[PDB]
Amino acid sequence: ARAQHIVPCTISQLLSATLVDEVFRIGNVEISQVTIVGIIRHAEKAPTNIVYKIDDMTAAPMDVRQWVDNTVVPPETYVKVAGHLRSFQNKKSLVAFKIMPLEDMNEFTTHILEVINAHMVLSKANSQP
Amino acid sequence: VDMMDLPRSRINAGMLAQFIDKPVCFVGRLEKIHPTGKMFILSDGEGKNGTIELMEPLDEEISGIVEVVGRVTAKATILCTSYVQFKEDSHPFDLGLYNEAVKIIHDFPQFYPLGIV
Repeated sequence: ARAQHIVPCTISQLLSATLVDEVFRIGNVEISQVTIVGIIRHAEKAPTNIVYKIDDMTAAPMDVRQWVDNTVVPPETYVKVAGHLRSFQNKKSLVAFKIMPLEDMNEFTTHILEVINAHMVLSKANSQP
Repeated sequence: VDMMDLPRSRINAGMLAQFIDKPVCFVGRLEKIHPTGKMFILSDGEGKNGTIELMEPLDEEISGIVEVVGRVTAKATILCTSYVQFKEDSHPFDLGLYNEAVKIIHDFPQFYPLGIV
């Protein structure tokens, strides 16, 4: 035991994930660490953290929380986020360990492809039942 | 509304007729801006045009690859509620490849869900 992937996801997948045996699952794919790509719609600056509303078109924007001790990433910027999926008080959010503005927008197209291929192949590996 | 809180389908121009009155996200290259500034044309990764309408005139020039969020109108144009120009100052955006992504999204909805499922 046991391999742990950073699974590329859409927000619609994160919002739909349900806790099964204490771990989040979308379809039969387990997710804990994930990546998303979307556009910053809002940035909420506090002294200990920044909370971004990040939008990938697939659902309403998701809350993404980043720990402070780089400045706030400006709104209307595409970013790749890597983070841990949380649901505190039945409200889904990401806790980001990486937030990187995109300089090459082909990375955004590649993420779409990666989401679909990762979920296709991980679901097949897990099924089985 | 403020489709920023709704699921928006990523489409190309050949899909416009099938998405009438639906929230959409259209990526394409800026072909031209109407004299009024309240309409522009984007060509998709198959080289097909979509007409983008605005309620207010543009407050800036746009060019290159532009991504529009809006609702498909009765006339299969898009009433745009927001847009982002894609930065290409170091790397040209492959719109043909994006178009393939769009076809894949629509062929595999189980792996790229629209909205909560």
